[PDB]
Amino acid sequence: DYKDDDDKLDRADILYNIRQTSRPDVIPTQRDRPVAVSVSLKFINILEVNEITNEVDVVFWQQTTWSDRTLAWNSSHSPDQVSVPISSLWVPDLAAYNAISKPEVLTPQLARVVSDGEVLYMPSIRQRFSCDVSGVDTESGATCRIKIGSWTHHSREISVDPTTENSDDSEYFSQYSRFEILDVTQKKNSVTYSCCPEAYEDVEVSLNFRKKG
Amino acid sequence: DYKDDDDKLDRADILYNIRQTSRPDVIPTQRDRPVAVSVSLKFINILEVNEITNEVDVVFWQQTTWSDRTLAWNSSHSPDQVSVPISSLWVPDLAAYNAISKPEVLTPQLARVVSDGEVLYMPSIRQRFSCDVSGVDTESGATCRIKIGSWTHHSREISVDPTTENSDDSEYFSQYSRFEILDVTQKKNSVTYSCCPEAYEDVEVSLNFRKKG
Amino acid sequence: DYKDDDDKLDRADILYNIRQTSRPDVIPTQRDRPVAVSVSLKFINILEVNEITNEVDVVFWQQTTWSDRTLAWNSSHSPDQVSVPISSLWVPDLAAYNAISKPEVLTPQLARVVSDGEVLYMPSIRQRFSCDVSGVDTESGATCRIKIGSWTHHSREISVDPTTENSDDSEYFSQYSRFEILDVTQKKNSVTYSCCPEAYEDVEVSLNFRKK
Amino acid sequence: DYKDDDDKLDRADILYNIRQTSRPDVIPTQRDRPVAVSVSLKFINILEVNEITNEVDVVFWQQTTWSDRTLAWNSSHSPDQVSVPISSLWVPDLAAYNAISKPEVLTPQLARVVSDGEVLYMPSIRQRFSCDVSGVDTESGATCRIKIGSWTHHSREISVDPTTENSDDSEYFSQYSRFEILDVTQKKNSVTYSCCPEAYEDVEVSLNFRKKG
Amino acid sequence: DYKDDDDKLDRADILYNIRQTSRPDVIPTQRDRPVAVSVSLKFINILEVNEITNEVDVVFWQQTTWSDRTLAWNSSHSPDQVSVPISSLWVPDLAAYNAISKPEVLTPQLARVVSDGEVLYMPSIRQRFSCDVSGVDTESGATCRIKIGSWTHHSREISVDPTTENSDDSEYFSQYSRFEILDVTQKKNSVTYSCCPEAYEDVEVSLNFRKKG
Ligand SMILES: Nc1nc(-c2ccc(O)cc2)cc(N(Cc2ccccn2)Cc2ccccn2)n1
Ligand SMILES: Nc1nc(-c2ccc(O)cc2)cc(N(Cc2ccccn2)Cc2ccccn2)n1
Ligand SMILES: Nc1nc(-c2ccc(O)cc2)cc(N(Cc2ccccn2)Cc2ccccn2)n1
Ligand SMILES: Nc1nc(-c2ccc(O)cc2)cc(N(Cc2ccccn2)Cc2ccccn2)n1
Ligand SMILES: Nc1nc(-c2ccc(O)cc2)cc(N(Cc2ccccn2)Cc2ccccn2)n1
Ligand SMILES: *[C@@H]1O[C@H](CO)[C@@H](O)[C@H](O)[C@H]1NC(C)=O
Ligand SMILES: *[C@@H]1O[C@H](CO)[C@@H](O)[C@H](O)[C@H]1NC(C)=O
Ligand SMILES: *[C@@H]1O[C@H](CO)[C@@H](O)[C@H](O)[C@H]1NC(C)=O
Ligand SMILES: *[C@@H]1O[C@H](CO)[C@@H](O)[C@H](O)[C@H]1NC(C)=O
Ligand SMILES: *[C@@H]1O[C@H](CO)[C@@H](O)[C@H](O)[C@H]1NC(C)=O
Repeated sequence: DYKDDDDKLDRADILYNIRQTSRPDVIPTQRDRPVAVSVSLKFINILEVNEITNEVDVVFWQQTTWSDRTLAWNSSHSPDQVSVPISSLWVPDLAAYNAISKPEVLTPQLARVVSDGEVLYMPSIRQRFSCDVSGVDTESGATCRIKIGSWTHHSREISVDPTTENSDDSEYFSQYSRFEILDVTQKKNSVTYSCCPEAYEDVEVSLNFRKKG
Repeated sequence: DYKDDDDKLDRADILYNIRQTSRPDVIPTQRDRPVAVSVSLKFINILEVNEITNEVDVVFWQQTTWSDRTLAWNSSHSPDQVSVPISSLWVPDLAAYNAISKPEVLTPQLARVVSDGEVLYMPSIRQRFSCDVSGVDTESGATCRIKIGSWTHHSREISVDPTTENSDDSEYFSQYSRFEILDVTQKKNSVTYSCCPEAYEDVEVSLNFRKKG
Repeated sequence: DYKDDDDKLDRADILYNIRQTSRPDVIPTQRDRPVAVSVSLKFINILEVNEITNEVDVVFWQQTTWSDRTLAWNSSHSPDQVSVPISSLWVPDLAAYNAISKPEVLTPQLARVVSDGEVLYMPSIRQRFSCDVSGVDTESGATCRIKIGSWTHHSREISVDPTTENSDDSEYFSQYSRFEILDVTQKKNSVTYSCCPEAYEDVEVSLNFRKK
Repeated sequence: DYKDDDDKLDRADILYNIRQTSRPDVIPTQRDRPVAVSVSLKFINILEVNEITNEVDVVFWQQTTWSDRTLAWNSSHSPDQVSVPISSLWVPDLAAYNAISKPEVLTPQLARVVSDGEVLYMPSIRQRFSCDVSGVDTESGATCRIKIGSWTHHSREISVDPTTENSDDSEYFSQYSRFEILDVTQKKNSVTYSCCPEAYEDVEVSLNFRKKG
Repeated sequence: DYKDDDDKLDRADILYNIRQTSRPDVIPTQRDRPVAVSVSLKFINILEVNEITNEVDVVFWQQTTWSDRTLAWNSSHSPDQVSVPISSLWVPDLAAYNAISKPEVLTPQLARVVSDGEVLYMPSIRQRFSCDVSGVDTESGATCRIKIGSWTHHSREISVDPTTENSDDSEYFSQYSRFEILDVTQKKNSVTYSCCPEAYEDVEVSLNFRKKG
């Protein structure tokens, strides 16, 4: 009930309920099924690209959501949603497999827990990757391939599900960038290695971009 | 009253009361209305500026207020205000939407709590932004916009409001800066996304400045 | 039982068990024998190189395993493995003896504990080293040696066992790098000092690489 | 009693007593008057100077004292002083008002507590400032001024006093700097703002220096 | 004895005894005499040398030992040594008096505690220094002096004593550095200031090095 959203004690009790139920270190696997983690990046900017090193700086909003039904409550007469520090929640152990720098999180480390058990988490992140930035000054542009998946959970435990959607890019990418976006695709992928046969699901995010002009 | 300001025991007890009552993770919505958060940036210095890449590096005192009547106390014969570590208080989850570096806090992380429940928090912050830097070498100057709002609380839950609409920050801006501030305007602004319909309020700050001839 | 892998309560119970049993600060020596730690670096990228100062800046996945049998459980009808924050576990105090920068860990700091007591830990690390960069612009390439071993545990306490394989890390190394890996090999070595006769085992990693 | 300094049990007991009595978050006012804080900067090095940007990068020892006579003990047969982590103590919430970078503390964060309740704190700090570097390469030199005061406590609560008005920091400043110090002067003022009537005290440090030749 | 070194229960009990007994914030003075701290820097690399600014950036292993007999135990049929997190131990508050950057620790922060109560601690540290760099390009090389001592403990509480006085660090220094070490000498030194009477002991490390030709 949105009318009850600003009931302070209601919010405090939901938070208390969330923290009691939450097992921040245990994957929330409903029904003997992998946790489905939906992710999609919204690029905000492309910063220091170096063609002498093949490195780029990106800023993106990591739209991330999953379900934990044990967190659900009755919101007939209480807030529909509250904000919760992620230290009180299980959060998927996502990583950019091919990153070359730490994720620099630029935003308050809070998620939204919806009364149905849905969790929404969208950090703004600056991070460096190794990219093919050779044709960045040409009309065909450059490509970054960013791969994001669970660092330690294989596909029986965590499933990673991407959403490619370029229509709303305009709402996100800075208009003052040295660069423009030709194309973003975010595709579901599976990773295996010679040593280790189990499949790890990831989103492969392809950023095709070039200098304006 | 200010005759009792330096009563050590009083301050200690006020701090104790604040801590017992304070819920650092719950928005202090009094009645059933959004928390009104007032924000005003006083710019202190423009350190670096890149016209080619449209980035700025600035220092600013972020004057921040809101009130939590539950923290209030009768101060006829006690301190009117004390200093409180913000780890003991709720603070709004503000983020600069077009920031490209972590805000670097340069000051003790303390807030002032007033006996009427008003909270004042003014961190000195250094941070980088993507904004319009063109015109910096002209008489008219560049106009750089900085949008700041709550990261996770929509307008039903938090309202952001600019304190001052203008100023030049002459009481604040360094006289030794290679730049000079022409004007600073602060404006209420609203943001929505086509994925997510609820409105998030923000203050949009416009910094009109230029290089010294 | 992999069919039980997703039994949430099972997982939570395993984790609680692991935490009750685990001594994060004590080496898990079994049968009064040294802890065998297998290490394996998989290079992700080589970022910058200075032939004048003999420095390299690299990113690598450090494949690390060891056993702690006291953590073992019967998985007849429960998960085969769980993820565990390494703050809850003993991890070997490994260091690169020729690092000239701090190990910048890029990944979530978790290990896998397997029901037989096996622990797998694989941080992605960016770090700078001092090593031989001569020949980086020749077709033989440079050969940069990186030495990693325990910082405080001598060889009767921790033994380091380099493993397979011999490869150019093709499944791992970025194709977008300005460098190519010719070869990566690993070798067991030992270190002693005239102040300190006890032997410290290390893996010696030889990175043979050149500029494109 | 200096004969008793190395009595371990005594030291431990003193530290226990200090921690039991200490209120790290409460200003140690005595007799309902402002905490008197003595501050003095001993400059060690001037690293980088930029006359275009008016920035300096310096290293100094911040000599800092104040009294909390509640920490005092009878040292007739016990150590005169002990070292205490400052997290176990109240420390003034000092900040450089014209700092453009975080204070980098280079030394163990320890204070000395004296049996008479005197507290001595001296971090080595490297920090960048916005100040006057006009004339760095003249024989008269540049006079860079730094203001340091409490961030959240007005003059009725904390008073900040320079210690020795003038020296040339002979026993401190690196003989290997490419700059030389002509004079350092430290004087009281106060700062007020039209928004905020109450007065904040600070020490204003004037650093007169030039490049050697 | 070493045949019991891998007795896990024993190690655990030793670590438990050490933690029960240890006072990490109190100097381990025995016999009411100053704590004897032995220090020697083994240099690993000389990364950067600046002759215009007289700065030096090095990596060294700070070999450090002292004794706390209260930690001792009977090792007839138990381990002779264990590794201990330095957070559980008292460590001397050492600082480089001419450091201009924070000591960056590159190694696990663990010490060895021997059953006779000796403590060994050897962090690899990367740090920057202001020191005399003139002559680095000559045959005689540069002699860069580094002074390390307790930050808050004077001569009656802590005595710093150089271990080896002369070495070329040939077992430690990288063969791959562009510099080479002619000699490393370490001398006991003492330091006082006009403001403050009592003496502070330190080790003067003279690093005589030059560019390879
Ligand atoms: N553009 C946008 N996208 C999402 C989102 C999130 C998850 C997802 O799977 C898909 C979309 C959420 C979202 N907001 C809410 C929210 C929730 C949590 C953290 C942060 N924010 C609103 C919002 C407005 C303004 C600034 C930041 N967030 N805004
Ligand atoms: N110029 C100025 N503005 C404010 C202020 C704060 C919040 C707000 O909404 C509007 C104005 C407070 C303020 N001071 C007090 C205070 C209080 C809290 C934290 C920090 N400081 C005085 C002050 C002087 C000098 C250095 C820092 N603070 N000074
Ligand atoms: N290539 C690879 N190697 C290993 C590995 C680990 C230890 C060892 O001794 C040898 C090899 C494990 C491993 N994964 C599992 C795991 C486990 C623990 C932490 C992290 N990851 C799968 C995996 C795929 C992709 C991204 C991260 N992990 N992948
Ligand atoms: N030159 C100097 N000045 C002071 C000092 C401090 C406060 C003050 O108001 C005036 C002078 C203290 C002091 N030492 C003692 C002390 C005490 C506490 C922390 C740190 N140090 C001795 C000392 C020697 C050498 C390296 C560091 N300290 N040395
Ligand atoms: N060369 C060397 N010197 C020392 C040492 C230590 C203290 C001292 O006063 C003098 C010398 C100890 C030492 N090791 C053991 C130890 C113990 C503790 C921490 C770290 N290391 C062996 C060792 C081998 C290899 C890599 C690191 N340590 N190695
Ligand atoms: C809780 O939800 C149930 C399910 O619709 C409903 O029957 C009940 O009235 C709700 N509780 C209230 C409104 O207090
Ligand atoms: C509290 O109530 C009023 C102030 O609103 C005042 O008249 C009264 O004396 C106060 N009592 C106290 C401070 O104990
Ligand atoms: C555990 O393992 C034993 C054999 O080691 C097996 O017989 C028993 O059924 C198992 N118990 C469980 C899974 O509870
Ligand atoms: C402190 O103790 C000594 C003896 O223990 C005594 O002589 C002295 O008077 C005491 N001082 C006070 C203030 O009690
Ligand atoms: C204690 O030490 C003595 C001699 O050092 C030895 O005989 C005895 O066995 C030891 N007792 C233990 C380790 O319990």
